[PDB]
Amino acid sequence: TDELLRLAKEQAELLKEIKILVELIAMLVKVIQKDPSDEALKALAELVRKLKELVEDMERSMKEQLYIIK
Amino acid sequence: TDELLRLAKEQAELLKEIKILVELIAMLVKVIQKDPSDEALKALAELVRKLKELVEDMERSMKEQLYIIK
Amino acid sequence: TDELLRLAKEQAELLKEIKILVELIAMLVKVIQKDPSDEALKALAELVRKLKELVEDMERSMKEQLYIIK
Amino acid sequence: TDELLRLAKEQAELLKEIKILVELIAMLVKVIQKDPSDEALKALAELVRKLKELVEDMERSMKEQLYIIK
Amino acid sequence: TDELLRLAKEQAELLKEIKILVELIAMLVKVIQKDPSDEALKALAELVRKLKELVEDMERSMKEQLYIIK
Amino acid sequence: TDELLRLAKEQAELLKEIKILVELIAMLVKVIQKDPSDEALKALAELVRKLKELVEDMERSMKEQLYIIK
Amino acid sequence: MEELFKKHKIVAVLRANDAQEAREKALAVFEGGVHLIEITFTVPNAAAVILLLSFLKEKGAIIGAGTVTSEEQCALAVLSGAEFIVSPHLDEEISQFCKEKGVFYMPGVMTPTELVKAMKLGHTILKLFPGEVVGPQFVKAMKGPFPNVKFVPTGGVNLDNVCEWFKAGVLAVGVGSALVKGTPDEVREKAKAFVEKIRGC
Amino acid sequence: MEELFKKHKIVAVLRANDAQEAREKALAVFEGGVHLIEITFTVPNAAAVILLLSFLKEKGAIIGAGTVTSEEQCALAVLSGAEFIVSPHLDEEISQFCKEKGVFYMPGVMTPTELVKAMKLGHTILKLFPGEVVGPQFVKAMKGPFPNVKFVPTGGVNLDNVCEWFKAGVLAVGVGSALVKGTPDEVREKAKAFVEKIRGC
Amino acid sequence: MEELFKKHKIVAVLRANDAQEAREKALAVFEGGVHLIEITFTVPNAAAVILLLSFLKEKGAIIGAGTVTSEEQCALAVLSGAEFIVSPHLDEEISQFCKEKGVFYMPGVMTPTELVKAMKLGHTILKLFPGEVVGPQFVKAMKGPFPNVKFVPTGGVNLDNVCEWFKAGVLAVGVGSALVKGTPDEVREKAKAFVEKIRGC
Ligand code: NA
Ligand code: NA
Ligand code: NA
Repeated sequence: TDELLRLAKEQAELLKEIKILVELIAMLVKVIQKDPSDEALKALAELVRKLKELVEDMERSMKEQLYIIK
Repeated sequence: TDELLRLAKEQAELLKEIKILVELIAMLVKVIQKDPSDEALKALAELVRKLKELVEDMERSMKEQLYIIK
Repeated sequence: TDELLRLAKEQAELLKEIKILVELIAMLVKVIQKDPSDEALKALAELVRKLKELVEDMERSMKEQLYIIK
Repeated sequence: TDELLRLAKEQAELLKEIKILVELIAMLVKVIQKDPSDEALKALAELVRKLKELVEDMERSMKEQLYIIK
Repeated sequence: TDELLRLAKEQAELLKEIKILVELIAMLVKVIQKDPSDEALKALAELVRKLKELVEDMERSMKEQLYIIK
Repeated sequence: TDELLRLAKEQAELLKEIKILVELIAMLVKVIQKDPSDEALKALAELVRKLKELVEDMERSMKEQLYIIK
Repeated sequence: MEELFKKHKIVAVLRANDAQEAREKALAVFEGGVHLIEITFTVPNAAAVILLLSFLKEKGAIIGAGTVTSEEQCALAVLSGAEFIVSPHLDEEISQFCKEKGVFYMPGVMTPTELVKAMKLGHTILKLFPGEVVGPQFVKAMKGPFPNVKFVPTGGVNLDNVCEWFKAGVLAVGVGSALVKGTPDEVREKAKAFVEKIRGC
Repeated sequence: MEELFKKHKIVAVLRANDAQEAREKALAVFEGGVHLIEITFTVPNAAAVILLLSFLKEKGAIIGAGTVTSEEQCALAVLSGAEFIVSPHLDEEISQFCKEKGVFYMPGVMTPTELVKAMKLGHTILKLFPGEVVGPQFVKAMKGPFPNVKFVPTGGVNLDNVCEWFKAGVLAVGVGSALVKGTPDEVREKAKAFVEKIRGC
Repeated sequence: MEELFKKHKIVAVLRANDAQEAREKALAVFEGGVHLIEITFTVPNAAAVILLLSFLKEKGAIIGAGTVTSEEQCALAVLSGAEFIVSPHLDEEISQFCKEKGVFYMPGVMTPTELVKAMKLGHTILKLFPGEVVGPQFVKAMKGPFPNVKFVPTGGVNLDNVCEWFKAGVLAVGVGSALVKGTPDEVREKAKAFVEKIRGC
């Protein structure tokens, strides 16, 4: 019953991180649409890689909570 | 508990959607890096807008899930 | 419950008093509308002062009743 | 005992409205004492009519509460 | 378990008084070190007398609380 | 609860220590009044400092005891 | 709301020793072109004054209540018929129990911390009081970080410095002792002077 | 205590780098005619100075503690014998814990919002700090909406501008660096000058 | 942090209408000699600007975020690599939740009550905004009761009045419109002039 709230807090943390990172990716895309550059695209690639890592972490935590509720 | 597992089902569906969309965004960013185009950047903007909506859906479902557990 | 119903009796007595006083005030206002005078206005002022006192008494009794029911 | 508390809340609402209106009537009576006028007496009549309506509403709500508490 | 808790309240009050008075005694001692005087020594003696009284009060309260706790 | 009686025992020990130290401070103050000296004032400062330390210890013990009771 | 202040650009703040002076000067101010009038609750029997000015309300005036520092004074002022409420400070309860009423509430700020607390409660038009302590430079300095906030400065607004306040970018000005002092016919000329001066800044 | 402020009309705010200098200047400013003195809790070992100045208390002086930012400091200053407590800010905890102690507390305000918050806690005499940033225009402006509040301005009160502050309608003034800088005989002459000019205008 | 403000003694607050002008002006300011720069969260896509100026960090620049009025903005600014966070107001929740991350937060105060609240929250370096409303008189007057607090004034700092602010005893000054307006080479010349003046006085 306490692992459940632990995983819920873990998920809330991850989701806040993911939403902030999506905001930053959107801003960087708006900036690139006007002034294109290679450093901006490399930074966008790094941000997308971090987003993939965060999504995998979220997915692991959600599968563990689904197992616990089972 | 049935409400709770239905919320878990909804959340898992949303997470799979988000993971597919992030994969597509990463591929499109690589394609833009190698050959830049403006329609590619417009499509990237569209995909990021979709991603924002999906994150919002996930977050407004997780509030309900937590409130029902609380 | 006898505390509660005694406070209800108190409030009912006060409400009858207040309604009678309001009717007398309305009558005196009509009499002043047709024939104004200074003694009539002093009597109106005294009636309004007594009405304020009655309202305060009712309020105390009602808040004590609400405290007890809580 | 919750249908009792909703009435104990509607009655406090009505009582606060009545206490505000009585203060307004007292102020208007003072103003009329200092400088008598006809429009002031028409407004005072309107205010007393409103006060009568509020007292009737109060008594209706309190009789409903008395019937439930019985 | 209520007498125990009010005894704890009383002891906490006395402890705060003792802490404050010890701070004042330390300050006065340092002031006396820098520039000695006889009125300062009389005041220091009075403060130490007060401190002894407060310690006695603390102990006669703690004996009661130890009597009740068993 | 033996935790609570252990805390009472430790408080009694600290209170006896503080009582002895306050008594020695009173004696030293009288000796300094009668025939002033500077080394006596340095010793008085040291005694007041260790008294402050003991008061802090008593404080941090009574906080835990109040924590456990309430 | 926004548009009444934006159109009339002047609000009269009535201080008075009694209610008959307040009513005569509200009439004289409305007879000079000032259609926004505020009766402060330092005037004795002020809700009565607001109640007995409904004829002006039918002629085109907007009457409101000032110096409100309680939730019962807001109830009394809305009962009497006030269309807007004003405070010389910021209160969270006078604001949360006014949002529900649906009444326009304009609180008063002097620092940007109070400004942010008022913005967090939904307030976009703020009263700047006392305006002569901070000056138009406070309004110009708030433009950068807080570009959506509009100010109605109250305190120390004269004919000489009323154009400076509109150059700084205020929405309207609340004028007090420079309108409503003197005999009720000198006020009728002060109001005309102010109204024409504000249309020549 | 309001009677004492109204009678003596000057409070010497005393900051020093030592306790002996504090005692010297307190005696020197008492010789000039200043019966109200405040020892700031920024002077090293200030409760000791308040405790040792009782010989002046028997002569007719009123000693209090300033720059109090804690409840423990209020306890220590009341133990040491202080008659009043002063703060440069407003604190609700210090106020509600000094109200039960029955001790006089004079918080410090700068804004009408802080002013209304202090009034809601029962404070009628407020300290206006820093007084040289707002000026006597702040007091003239506060007169209108808040007629029952008295101010004791502190900060930048000189011989020149003290009659301005008193025309603005302050209850008393708190004088610091203009009064207590120098040797313990310059301070006596400065206190004499201040008292003479305050009773003059 | 304390050492960087003490060393560089000037922060460039940067407001712009778009992101490209922001990046151009940040580069120009760094060329002029200013190593501390703040991008206000009023510039469109400001976290992107903070992220894309990471090349200057290796040259020796310190980049921070200003006008942060939310916790989400603090998160978004720390993500893109802001060294410090600045706010035109004091917010208790931003402090609570920025102290758990270890990020340097500099809130803005205007009155001693806000100052004591920030001190109770742990803040020893404060932002003084709007600086032109309070003047160096505020900084000199706060030395007495609060010796340990150091101020960074923001608001109407010029080439003329910067030596006044530094005589009053401030760590650094945040310069806005006087510094960052004009074409990006006039901005470099202005930065040179400001650095030379600050090292002169
Ligand atoms: Na209301
Ligand atoms: Na106290
Ligand atoms: Na953060």
